[PDB]
Amino acid sequence: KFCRFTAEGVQEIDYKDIATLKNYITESGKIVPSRITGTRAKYQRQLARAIKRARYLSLLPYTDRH
Amino acid sequence: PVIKVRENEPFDVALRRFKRSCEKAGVLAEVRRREFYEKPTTERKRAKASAVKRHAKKLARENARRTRLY
Amino acid sequence: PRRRVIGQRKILPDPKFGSELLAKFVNILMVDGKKSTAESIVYSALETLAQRSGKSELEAFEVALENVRPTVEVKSRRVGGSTYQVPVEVRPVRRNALAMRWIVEAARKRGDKSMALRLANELSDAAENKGTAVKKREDVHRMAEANKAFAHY
Amino acid sequence: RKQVSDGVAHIHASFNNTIVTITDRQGNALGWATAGGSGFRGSRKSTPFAAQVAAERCADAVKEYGIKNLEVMVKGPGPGRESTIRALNAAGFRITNITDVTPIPHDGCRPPKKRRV
RNA sequence: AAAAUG
RNA sequence: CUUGAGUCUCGUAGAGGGGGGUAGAAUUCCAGGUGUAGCGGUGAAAUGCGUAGAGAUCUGGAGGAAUACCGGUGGCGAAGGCGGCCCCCUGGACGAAGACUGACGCUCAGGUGCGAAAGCGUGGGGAGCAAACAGGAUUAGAUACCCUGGUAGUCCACGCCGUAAACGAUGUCGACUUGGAGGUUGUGCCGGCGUGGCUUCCGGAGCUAACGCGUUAAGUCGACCGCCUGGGGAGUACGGCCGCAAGGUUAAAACUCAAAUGAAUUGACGGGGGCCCGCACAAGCGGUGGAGCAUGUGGUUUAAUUCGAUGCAACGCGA
Ligand SMILES: [Mg+2]
Ligand SMILES: [Mg+2]
Ligand SMILES: [Mg+2]
Ligand SMILES: [Mg+2]
Ligand SMILES: [Mg+2]
Ligand SMILES: [Mg+2]
Ligand SMILES: [Mg+2]
Ligand SMILES: [Mg+2]
Ligand SMILES: [Mg+2]
Ligand SMILES: [Mg+2]
Ligand SMILES: [Mg+2]
Ligand SMILES: [Mg+2]
Ligand SMILES: [Mg+2]
Ligand SMILES: [Mg+2]
Ligand SMILES: [Mg+2]
Ligand SMILES: [Mg+2]
Ligand SMILES: [Mg+2]
Ligand SMILES: [Mg+2]
Ligand SMILES: [Mg+2]
Ligand SMILES: [Mg+2]
Ligand SMILES: [Mg+2]
Repeated sequence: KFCRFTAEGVQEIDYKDIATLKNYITESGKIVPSRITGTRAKYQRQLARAIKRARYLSLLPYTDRH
Repeated sequence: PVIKVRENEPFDVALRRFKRSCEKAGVLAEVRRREFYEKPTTERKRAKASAVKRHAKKLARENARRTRLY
Repeated sequence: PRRRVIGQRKILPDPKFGSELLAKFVNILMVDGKKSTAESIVYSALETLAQRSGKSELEAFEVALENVRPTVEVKSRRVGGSTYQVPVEVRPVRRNALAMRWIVEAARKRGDKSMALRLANELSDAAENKGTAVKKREDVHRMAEANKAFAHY
Repeated sequence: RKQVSDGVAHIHASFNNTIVTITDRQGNALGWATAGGSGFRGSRKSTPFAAQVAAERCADAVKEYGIKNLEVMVKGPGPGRESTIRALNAAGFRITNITDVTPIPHDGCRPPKKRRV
């Protein structure tokens, strides 16, 4: 587990940081549960909002089947 | 789950990859759960029941830790 | 049964030919415990088959059995309120048991004079894939093939 | 008619039936077979074995096209999900891609009411 | 599958 | 006066509310291409759809509704409730340092406001779903359950209604009284050690009819309010008030019963679960049910057809 955002002092998760966000989505493009990646709940919420923002801007896919 | 069969990878192995990809994505569970409408009261009840029974089974585990059967 | 410690019974081989399998065939043909009667019937019919095949007694009997032995049968099972016929493989001992029983049954429903003649005629018919024993095997196979989809549980 | 050598098999695997359509890469149907149309009506129609026979019949229905490779598109929860793919591989086709295309709403329309059986 | 009553 | 209550300063988390915009998935529909005999549905079917080309598959378009994953006995809200993303307007909560006011508090009949779903009015909208309704099944019947369809309605604006097992079946405020493991959200110091807010589970004393509750009390106390007085009759009638209506609200009496009821205990039962057994199924072989006759019984007959046994456990039984 262990949370990579707590150990790095992240203020916000930055939807622009695609390289980081891609570690928190599956092959299908879905947000990985925080129980699998060990993210803290506060950072899991920030991360979901960032992923959805990036999906809106087409920096990330909603699905693997667009 | 989009599987592309790899060079020299046999058909059975690509099939197993496709199966694991489907299970990880949980497509079949999504289809099952979406076949009929589940009322919100029903869904909240079922979620609570799952949490309660998970907690109680761990209680059973941690407490059978002490008990000797013979 | 539920407990299942059924140990098999020893069958004395038939006196003339020393075959366990023909001994079981005599047992299947026998009625009312009259074993010598059944033995005379089988021996007479086997003499006839040997003459009409010019091959041997046991070998001609085996040809007939090979043509009557089923390989797959169906077993009923209720599933969702309906009744399914489930195809299953036949163990070899059951293969012989079914073949012998079917041949005896078919012989009994023939119209020839004595039982020995009916048995000889049925055995020859079987040797050329013709009589109602082989027909029974054919319908059993046909049912199993039609229900191949239910081979799983 | 025209030869293709690169086709797509679409497997519509519902709980009651299986439909196999082999199209070209542009989505134009070349042939099709179904479990129901392969000698299976009722309890037998919704079985993996019926789907396998349907896939065999569909491969026979496009033999004249000289199709060599196949991307497989699997849609639905039914029992003919993988038995069709096995049948398509065993008919000499080269499966180069297996994709699940079961449509999943991102919430969407309300499903029918639950059955009280 | 259906499956009432005393 | 400052300790209760409040104000200010900095910050924090949040599906809190109102308005507006937008994204992607999917269903349906419409147009066209490929293609051909089925599709769809069930326990099994049929109705239904399809050679006037369906279903399947691909492209283009229209439209409405909801926001997968995240997501969690997670969060926010007085309660009802609230879930994509973005903006605008806005409510509350909490924390750390202080500074300020100086009992400004608590509760609250009547009053007033808010208040799920369904329903009602006017005007829109209508994909999906779906009361009613129709057909097909099932059945002894089947005004159902199941299937194929399908209209209000579900959606929007505005108004009305004011009720729910609107539940923690637990009124609000405050104080006090051993613990344990978690969740979530702040903050001090240096992973550890503290310290606040909300929250889930377990449990001690005590309490409780028991079940249980147990620092978020159903323990120990104080303040104020609401409510109860056997079961039925009845939350009904009449009247009043409210409502467009549906109805809501306030709320009896006669008469009738000797109970009604709560929790827990032993059984028995279950078309509840689990594990076993039995010629219970299964795998087999031979019978009975048909015939003639023997025998017992029922019935009928008779002067009498003596009496008894008479689901399994009477009927070649007492005999
Ligand atoms: Mg349905
Ligand atoms: Mg009053
Ligand atoms: Mg409404
Ligand atoms: Mg209306
Ligand atoms: Mg309207
Ligand atoms: Mg219906
Ligand atoms: Mg009420
Ligand atoms: Mg509620
Ligand atoms: Mg309550
Ligand atoms: Mg109440
Ligand atoms: Mg108050
Ligand atoms: Mg407790
Ligand atoms: Mg009233
Ligand atoms: Mg009134
Ligand atoms: Mg049996
Ligand atoms: Mg008789
Ligand atoms: Mg008598
Ligand atoms: Mg007496
Ligand atoms: Mg008597
Ligand atoms: Mg008596
Ligand atoms: Mg008795």
